[PDB]
Amino acid sequence: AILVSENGSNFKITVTNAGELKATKVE
Amino acid sequence: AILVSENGSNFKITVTNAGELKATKVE
Amino acid sequence: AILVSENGSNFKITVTNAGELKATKVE
Amino acid sequence: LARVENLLERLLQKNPVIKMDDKVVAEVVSRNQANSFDQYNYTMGGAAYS
Amino acid sequence: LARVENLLERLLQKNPVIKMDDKVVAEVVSRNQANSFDQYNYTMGGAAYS
Amino acid sequence: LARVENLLERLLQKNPVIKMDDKVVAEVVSRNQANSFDQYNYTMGGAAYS
Amino acid sequence: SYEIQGSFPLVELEDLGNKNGLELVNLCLEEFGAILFADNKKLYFYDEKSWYVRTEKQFRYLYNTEEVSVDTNTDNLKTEIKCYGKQKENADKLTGDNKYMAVVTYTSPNEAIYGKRMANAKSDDK
Repeated sequence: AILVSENGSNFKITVTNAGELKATKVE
Repeated sequence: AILVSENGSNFKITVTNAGELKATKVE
Repeated sequence: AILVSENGSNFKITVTNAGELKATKVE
Repeated sequence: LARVENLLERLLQKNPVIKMDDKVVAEVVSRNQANSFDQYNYTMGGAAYS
Repeated sequence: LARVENLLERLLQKNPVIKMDDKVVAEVVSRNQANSFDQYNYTMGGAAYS
Repeated sequence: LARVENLLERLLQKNPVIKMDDKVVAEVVSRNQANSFDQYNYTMGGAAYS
Repeated sequence: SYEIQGSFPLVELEDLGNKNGLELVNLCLEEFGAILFADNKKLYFYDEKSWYVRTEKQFRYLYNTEEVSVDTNTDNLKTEIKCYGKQKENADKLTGDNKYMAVVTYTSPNEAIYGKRMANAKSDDK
C-alpha cells in the first residue's frame, strides 16, 4: 500500500529528468 | 496484485522507446 | 514479495547503465 | 504471483542500449553551424563567402 | 491499493520523449573540432590559418 | 517488506544524469560531414579540394 | 549520349575545353540555365519550360503532410547596384567614371517596399 505509493512518488522525480550532459551543460 | 504486474509490464514497455528528439526528428 | 524486491532491484540496477550508442562506440 | 516475476524478468531481458542515428545529428549540427556562420558574416558586412 | 494503481497509471501517462537542445550540441562540436584543427595546425608548424 | 523499500529508496539515489563524451560525438560528426563533402565534390566532378 | 529539349540563349565563353565531361556539363547547366536528367547513360537537357509538368496531385495540410518548414533569409536583400564596364585606354589620364565607357546604376522596383539597399559594386571588363 504505502510501499508502492512511495515507489511511484519517487519514480515521479528522477526518471523524468534524464541526463545527457554534454560536458557540463544540459543537453 | 495482478494489475500491478500489468502496470509494470506496460510501464517498462513504454519506457523502452525513449526520446532524444533533435528538433522534431527522432535521434 | 521478496522476489518482487529482487526483481525491482535488478531492474533499476540494469536501467542505471543506459545506452546511447552512436554507431558502435558508447556515447 | 509467480507470473508477475516471470513477466518482469522477461521485460528486464531488454537491452538498455538505444542506438541514435548519426547522419541526422551531423546534418542538424551542419545546419546550426551554417546559421552561426551566416550570423558572423552578416555582422562582418559581406567580407566572407557571400 | 486502487489509488496506487491510479497514480501508477497517471505516472505512466508521461511522454517518453526527452527534448535535447541542438544549439549547445553544435557549439560543443564546433569547439572540439577547433581543438582538433589547432592540434593539426601545430603538428604542421604554422602552415595553416594561423 | 521494509527492506524492500530500503533497497528501492537506496537505488532511487541513483543520479538521473548520464554524461556522454563529446570527443567521440565530434569525431563522428566530422566523419559524416566529410562523407557529405566527398559526395558533393564527386557530384561536381573535381572542382573542390580534390 | 546527349539530347536537348528546349530553347536556350547564346553564351560567350573563353578558351572552352581542358575539362572533364562533368565539369563541362555543370558549366552548361550554370550558363544556359538547363536542367539535366539522365536515363542511365543518356543525358537529357531540358529548360524550365519543358522540365516541370503540371499534375493534379496536391499537398494538403492535415491530410498528407506532417511538418512544413520555411527558411527565410534577408541578409543579401539588395535593391540598388552600381556597375562599371570595360576600361578606357587613357584610364590613368582620365578621372572618375570616365575611366569606363559603361557606368550604370540599377535600382530595383522592390526598393519601393524596402528602401535603398545598395550593394558593393561589381565590375565587368568585357
